Amino acid sequence: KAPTIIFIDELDAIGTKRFDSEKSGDREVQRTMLELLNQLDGFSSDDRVKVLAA
Amino acid sequence: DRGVSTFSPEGRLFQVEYSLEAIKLGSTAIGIATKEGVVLGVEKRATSPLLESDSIEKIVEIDRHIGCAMSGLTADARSMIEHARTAAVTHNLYYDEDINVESLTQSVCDLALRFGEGASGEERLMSRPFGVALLIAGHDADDGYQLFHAEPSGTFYRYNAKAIGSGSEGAQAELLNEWHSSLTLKEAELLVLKILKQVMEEKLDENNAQLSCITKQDGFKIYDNEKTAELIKELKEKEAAE
Amino acid sequence: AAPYAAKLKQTENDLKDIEARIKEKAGVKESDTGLAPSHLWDIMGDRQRLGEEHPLQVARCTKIIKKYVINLKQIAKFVVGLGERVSPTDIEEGMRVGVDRSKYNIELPLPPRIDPSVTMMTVEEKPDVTYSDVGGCKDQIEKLREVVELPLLSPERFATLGIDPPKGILLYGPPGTGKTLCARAVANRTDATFIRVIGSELVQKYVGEGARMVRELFEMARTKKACIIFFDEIDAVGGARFDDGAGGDNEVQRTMLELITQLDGFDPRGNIKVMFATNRPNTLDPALLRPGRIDRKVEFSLPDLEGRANIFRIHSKSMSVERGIRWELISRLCPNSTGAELRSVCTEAGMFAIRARRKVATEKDFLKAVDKVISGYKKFSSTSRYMQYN
Amino acid sequence: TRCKLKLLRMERIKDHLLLEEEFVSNSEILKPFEKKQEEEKKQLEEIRGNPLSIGTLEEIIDDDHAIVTSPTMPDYYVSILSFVDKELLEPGCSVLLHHKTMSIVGVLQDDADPMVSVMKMDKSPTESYSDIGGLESQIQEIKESVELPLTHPELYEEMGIKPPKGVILYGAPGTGKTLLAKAVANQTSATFLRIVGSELIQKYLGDGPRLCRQIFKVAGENAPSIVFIDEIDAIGTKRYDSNSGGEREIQRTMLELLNQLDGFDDRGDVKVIMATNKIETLDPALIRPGRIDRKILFENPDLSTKKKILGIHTSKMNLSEDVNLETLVTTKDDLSGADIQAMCTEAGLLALRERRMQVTAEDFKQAKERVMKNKVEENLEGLYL
Ligand SMILES: Nc1ncnc2c1ncn2[C@@H]1O[C@H](COP(=O)(O)OP(=O)(O)OP(=O)(O)O)[C@@H](O)[C@H]1O
Ligand SMILES: Nc1ncnc2c1ncn2[C@@H]1O[C@H](COP(=O)(O)OP(=O)(O)OP(=O)(O)O)[C@@H](O)[C@H]1O
Ligand SMILES: [Mg+2]
Ligand SMILES: [Mg+2]
Repeated sequence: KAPTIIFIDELDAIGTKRFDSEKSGDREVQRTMLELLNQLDGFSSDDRVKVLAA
Repeated sequence: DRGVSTFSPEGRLFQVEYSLEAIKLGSTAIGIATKEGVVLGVEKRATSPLLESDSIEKIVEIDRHIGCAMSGLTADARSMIEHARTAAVTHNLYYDEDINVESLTQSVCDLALRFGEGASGEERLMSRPFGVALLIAGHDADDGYQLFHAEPSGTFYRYNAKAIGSGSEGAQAELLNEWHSSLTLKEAELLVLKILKQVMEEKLDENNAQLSCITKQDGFKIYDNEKTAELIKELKEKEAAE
Repeated sequence: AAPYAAKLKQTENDLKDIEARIKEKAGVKESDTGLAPSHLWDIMGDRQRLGEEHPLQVARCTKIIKKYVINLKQIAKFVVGLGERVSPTDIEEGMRVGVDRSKYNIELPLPPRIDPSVTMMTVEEKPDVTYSDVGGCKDQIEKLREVVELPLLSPERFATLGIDPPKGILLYGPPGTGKTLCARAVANRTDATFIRVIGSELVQKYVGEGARMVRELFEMARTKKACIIFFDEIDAVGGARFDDGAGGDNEVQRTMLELITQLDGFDPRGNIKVMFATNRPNTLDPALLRPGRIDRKVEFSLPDLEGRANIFRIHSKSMSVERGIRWELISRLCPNSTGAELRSVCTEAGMFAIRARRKVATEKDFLKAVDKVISGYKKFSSTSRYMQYN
Repeated sequence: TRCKLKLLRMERIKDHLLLEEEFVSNSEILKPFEKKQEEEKKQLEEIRGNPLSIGTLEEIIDDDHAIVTSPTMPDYYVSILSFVDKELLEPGCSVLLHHKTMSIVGVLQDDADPMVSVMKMDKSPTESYSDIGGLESQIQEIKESVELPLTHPELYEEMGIKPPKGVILYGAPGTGKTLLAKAVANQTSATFLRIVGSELIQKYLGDGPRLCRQIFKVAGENAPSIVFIDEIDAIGTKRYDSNSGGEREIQRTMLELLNQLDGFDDRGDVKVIMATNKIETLDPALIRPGRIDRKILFENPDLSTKKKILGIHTSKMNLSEDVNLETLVTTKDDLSGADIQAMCTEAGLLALRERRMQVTAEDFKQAKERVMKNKVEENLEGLYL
């Protein structure tokens, strides 16, 4: 449907600075933050997806 | 540990809030100031029938026209009574004249301020406290009978009447009704006992109560334990007419 | 001794010999529900039980392709089609449907999500605390009646003004005043569905496990009209905004963020009234206590000396009492006392009437009883510390 | 001697006769049964056959359908038919399905759990009140709120007002708290549940809150009940790491302990009994009186109460004229009751080492030296500060 707007209400669910952690469930959460940064890199057909985030 | 130094981000020195609790624990102290004789009466709270009633002192003489009643820990007060006694006599060497009542309060309030860290050679000879109130009562030419309320805060106000101690809340609400501007000495003395009876743990007797006034001719004078037993007896007659 | 030793050896063998033969025989002896009407049911239920009406293997749609794509719950994907006469509006996204046991074809659609079931055991069925039960005739009890009860019973009066009716209300204070005693009262009188949650029921080890719960509870309350969702004990999952940098506050703060994004919502709440019973507004979060979701907030006060003279009329009229017990007299003697402690003078004069051997609780058993419960339950300040500020 | 055996023979002439009579009338004497019991058993069995596949009920629909889930996995939209009551159907319940066309042929299934084994007790203590005798009036406040509204409904309707709830036991150790509880559960003979407060903290996180919501659903069912939380102080230190304890695990246990005992839930009858030796760490939302009514205060007994206490323990031991029972009590100067009990277990341990089978005046005055040396070796004050 590109271009289209993904509106993220809150961003503190995955937006933890903490991903050097010592025995916590931050090892599962941080895995959906890094799959973000890969699905935000340029590979075209994503040059046209935007983002709002609150 | 909280500092004495630190602030509570409300804006408050934690320690002052905790001091003003210690007043309320200690025993009841009423004062009613009229235009004809300040009456101070306190509850002794004798803790065993073995202990002798009259050794306990909570009405204390500062000089021969400034009498004072204390509520809270009586120990904390031992230092602050002595400081006040000296200063009032110092003034009487220095100007041959009665210390103002207001002025004496200020010097007590100044020592109260002290509790500081005690940085460099500076003399703050306390590190803590002064969890006690005073009902500093007096008479002078400048203003008639007065009465002043000291705090451990370093904060004082004049008051037409003020209660403090355990039954302060109850005594306060009866005072806002009963206090007036036409009271006599003889009516105020009987009225103090009536408000002191309600918040006394025990039955009103003179073996757990002590009364005093300061009146223009006499000066300070604490009453006889015989006089007080008689004023107890007369309260119940007027009440039993009703 | 010896004549009786030979009788202690029999008592040991004999009490266990008996015991085994009696419990196997008794059994459940063939007792199965149904009883006397289920014999007429046997005529009706034998021609339907053989029909394939059942089973319909329950599935769930993953994609309507403008035909339909279901995903079985075994993981194996199939394309199915319409049934005997189902409308094409029934088939919706993420809805469960039952499909023919053999060659898969939608017979009967079925309601959504099989995660609701931990959310239907939280709903209570009319409490028995009535609405006059609560102490005093305070103006604070009418504020509970002006945020929840009144705009749902008459939405005619809040339509003429034009105002958005206030939907929230916070109940906070020292214990013993009844935060849960007035939220039960209002669940009896309003006859609007009450949905109690325990805020410390959500926590598990598997993160965002309380994310699932919070979602589905929020939908279940959206479907029924006029509801009230009463979150008690939200000091856990309702803490301050902080970031330790090393702990496990990361699981805890998930369930709060999911609680935040539904409340305000893309699609506003649809006749949901919000109650919070908290002990303290002091650690509670800055995004929940921010005022569009709380609306009007009434702290329930320690009863005054007139508020305890009122309350003392609920507990002393129900006891058997001699005539002339001035309710002002026992309220004075008492110091500053909650109403949960002013209920315990009746109960301690009731246990002293039994000791004294009296059929009547009098004005003598209440004067003694005051002295015992005021001393006793006053001494020792639980922890006598607390603080943890600086 | 004879008293016991007359009654034991009296119940083994009852058990014998009743079993022979009740076996013969299920296999020979059939007239109110006979035809009508042979037809009903034949109809229900034929109609559902076997094997019957047990399922678990996720939800009911009121038009006579259900969504059941096998525990293997494949879900099913089954029919409610014939020889079934909907009074017992409800979430979590175990139903029987027919292994071909699954129709709910009935509910009779309840399958016990090893998580409802640990909570429920099988015990019947071998001591009853007056083996605790002394501190006499401290069990005569726990009998005014546990035993007495069950026994006489009359007196608590006659005064009116709501009845008491609960108690806390706290005070000096060696004051018998654990046997005091073990006595108020044996007298009443109500369903006594028993949990230590240290099982509520586990390595698993958030498993606390699920475990004590379980405890109270079991308790509500068997009501009237007594719950012993023995050692609720233990929740104050026991922890395995800093997040399996710490503010996190301790707040989860409070919150839970708060809901079970008073909440919206509108709990049925759970009396709660707590053993403890920490009052100044408890929730201030429990020592709120009006959950928990009269709290019980225990101190070291005095010299005449310790004369009643040493007479319960010394009848056990062999008795002689030599024995000086009164002089072990006098010398001890407000010493607890857990020592008095460690001295009579120490008198027969010295007695066995000799292989002399009389307990006399010599064995008790020797056993008091060993009991005063362990508690006094641990006092390393020596020269009094
Ligand atoms: N205002 C009142 N009038 C009459 N009774 C009251 C009132 N407040 C409390 N009570 C009595 O005290 C009992 C217990 O109080 P309750 O458990 O409601 O306290 P709470 O306010 O929910 O405190 P917390 O939730 O922090 O423990 C009630 O069941 C009721 O009998
Ligand atoms: N006042 C008493 N009267 C009769 N027996 C007593 C008394 N005090 C202690 N005992 C005996 O001492 C035994 C040991 O007591 P128990 O282990 O139950 O004490 P406790 O106070 O519960 O200990 P803890 O302080 O470790 O919680 C009891 O089981 C009991 O028989
Ligand atoms: Mg509550
Ligand atoms: Mg114990």
